[PDB]
Amino acid sequence: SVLYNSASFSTFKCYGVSPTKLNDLCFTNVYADSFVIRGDEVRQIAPGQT
Amino acid sequence: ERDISTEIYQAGSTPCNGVEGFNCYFPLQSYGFQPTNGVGYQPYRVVVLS
Repeated sequence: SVLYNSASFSTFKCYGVSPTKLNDLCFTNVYADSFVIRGDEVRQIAPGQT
Repeated sequence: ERDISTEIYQAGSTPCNGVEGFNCYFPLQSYGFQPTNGVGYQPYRVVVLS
């Protein structure tokens, strides 16, 4: 929640789970998939694209 | 209660209305249903008698 209103990222969105609800919500496991792509390929990484 | 407010949903990082930045979508959207859709997407003239 401290990185949402930081205004230091180009694209900071959350699908399914609201970004204003992860401040006190428990999670079983959290994964991190770091990768570098192009500029127009950011919209491709979304639940419901091809 | 009737609400016809045409403001901006203020709940993201950058404060909306005062400035325009990020997470400031338009609340009043436009539907757009078409005859080639499913059964659950067809409109229904709901009439409530109070």
